[PDB]
Amino acid sequence: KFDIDMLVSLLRQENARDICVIQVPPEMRYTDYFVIGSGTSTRHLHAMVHYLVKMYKHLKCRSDPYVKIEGKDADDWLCVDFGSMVIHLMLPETRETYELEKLWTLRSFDDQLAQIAAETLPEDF
Amino acid sequence: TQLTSKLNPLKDEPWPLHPWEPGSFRVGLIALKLGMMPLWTKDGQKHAVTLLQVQDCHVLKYTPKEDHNGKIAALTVGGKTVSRFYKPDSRLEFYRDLGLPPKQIHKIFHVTDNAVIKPGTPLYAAHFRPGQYVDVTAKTIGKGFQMGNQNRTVYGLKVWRVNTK
Amino acid sequence: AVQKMTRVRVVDNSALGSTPYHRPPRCIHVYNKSGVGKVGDQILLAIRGQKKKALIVGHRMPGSRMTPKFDSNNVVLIEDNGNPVGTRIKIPIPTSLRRREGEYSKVLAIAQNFV
Amino acid sequence: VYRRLGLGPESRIHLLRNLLTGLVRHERIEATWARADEMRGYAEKLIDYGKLGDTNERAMRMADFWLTEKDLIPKLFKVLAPRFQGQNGNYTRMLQIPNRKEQDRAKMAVIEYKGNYLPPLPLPHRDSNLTLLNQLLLGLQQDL
RNA sequence: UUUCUCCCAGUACGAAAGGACAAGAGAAAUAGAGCCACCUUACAAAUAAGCGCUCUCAACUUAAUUUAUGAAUAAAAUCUAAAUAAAAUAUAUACGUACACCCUCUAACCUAGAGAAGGUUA
Repeated sequence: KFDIDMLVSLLRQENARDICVIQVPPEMRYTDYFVIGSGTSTRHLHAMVHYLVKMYKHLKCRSDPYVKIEGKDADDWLCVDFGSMVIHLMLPETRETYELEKLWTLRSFDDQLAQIAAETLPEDF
Repeated sequence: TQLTSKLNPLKDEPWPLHPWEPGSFRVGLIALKLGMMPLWTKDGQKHAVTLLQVQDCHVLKYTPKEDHNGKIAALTVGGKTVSRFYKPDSRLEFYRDLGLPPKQIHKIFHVTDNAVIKPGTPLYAAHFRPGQYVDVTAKTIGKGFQMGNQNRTVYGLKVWRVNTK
Repeated sequence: AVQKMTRVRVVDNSALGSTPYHRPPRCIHVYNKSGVGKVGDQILLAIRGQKKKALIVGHRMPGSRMTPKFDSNNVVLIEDNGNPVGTRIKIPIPTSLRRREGEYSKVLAIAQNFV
Repeated sequence: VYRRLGLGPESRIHLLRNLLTGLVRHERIEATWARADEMRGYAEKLIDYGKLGDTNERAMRMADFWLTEKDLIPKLFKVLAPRFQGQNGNYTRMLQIPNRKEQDRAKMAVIEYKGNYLPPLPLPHRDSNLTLLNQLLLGLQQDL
């Protein structure tokens, strides 16, 4: 079957520079595992994204349906939603800017959360 | 007494039974619309379902294929027995011969020769089974001058459960 | 919810959304076959005199049973490339967006708060 | 489920209020058939309030509002309510009267309070069992 | 009823680039016909509505066209205002649905209705 260990090994085979995997406790109603991946260039991002999906389809998953690929249009962020894991693939420099790992590793202590600001919306008169 | 007399069709000289073959058409039933309620599946989904009760469904008159329509024969079935006090003698006379109390509605069902059933045979909700899709046709609610009261048919309705009692 | 006009609260850290402005951020178009925009439906929001696509994450319209009704309309900005304009989302975001048809993984990844 | 009478819904209540008060005082009132049927339901429900008891605050408020003349309030709790303690319903009797010859030919009916001291109305009587048809049915009953 | 996505399948095909079909599934959209378990607005009545929910179609018969056989016309010719055999759109009614009953009517009641009619009646 297609599981966490197989995909990361496949990611290593295609030479993923940086992979982040965050488990989710049962209380939080989201995917059990959240995965973030780095890739040198958009061409590498396209290649690795295709490889995982092709392996996923080949590696059983018959009960599960085919998985659509999200973000292929973007050259810096591609994300594929599998049954038990979600892999978010981006460039190395793009990785630090978004800091997805901080969001999940620090559930409420992520620095970027504070960066959000508020506004006021008065009427003309 | 009349209902009990007609309870046993197989013990009242039943007409010959024929085997099934492709292209056979079974008779339909007349039921009363009790109401609607939600129904749940093992998948956790909630499905609104409508309740239909079959009341005093009996075969009344058989029409031969040639004498009714060259394409296929038809069978008349009526349910929902009604009072005899405020009806013309002609209607009572026909039902007296059949040995059954008068029914509210007479409807005609196209049935193949192999599926023909002797008149007076009691029909029960068990004819249909859960998992079978069925077609229900009924007169729409009348709204008065503004309408309605027109026969319409709904197709492709699945059966979820049947209450035998 | 968010529709033609329907001044919405921009729940994002995007520069245009984050910066205060005298006119509220309204919507100009709903990216659906129907004209009604609900949670998970792309919209053409307006911010700081600019037109930016936004993703609806909450609405005040009565919803189906077993779901929480939001008291405010919340949206998330999305770039043309499909990546979210903002890097974080402050308001709790329903997790049903994952199962909703479309590309929602990027926004969910950016949404730390899930209800 | 409600007839439209008077110049407004409040007028209907006032018209119903006046009709109810008049019935209590006299116990037999003649009016249009449509109006009589409308007021029949209220009259029966009021007797239930009377049966509830005088000390009931809601009944006192209801009795005071519906009955403009306050001398009737003792009567309801001491005449009307005691009389029908045994009965569980059907306190009011409504019957059809020939239409009014007032050039409008409105449908006329008489509504009366049962158990009253007024002269008995000419109620219809069913056929006697001595009739030929009834005797034949009696023979069938005896045989069975 | 119509659209879109998926599947088929990165397959068939193609040197590569690129990239299908048909069949199946899921989403919606609108039109039509309905419905009130829920939600919402009302009647601050037991009801009516959507902003709520469900269901929705088959082609006997062909035309442009493309072949086969075959004389006139000595052919290993010719689709034929030659005799002839086929294949091949949309139309539509072969195919359905619905209707079929033959009439008691003091009165009462009705989701039936302008009146009348219609339905109900232990």
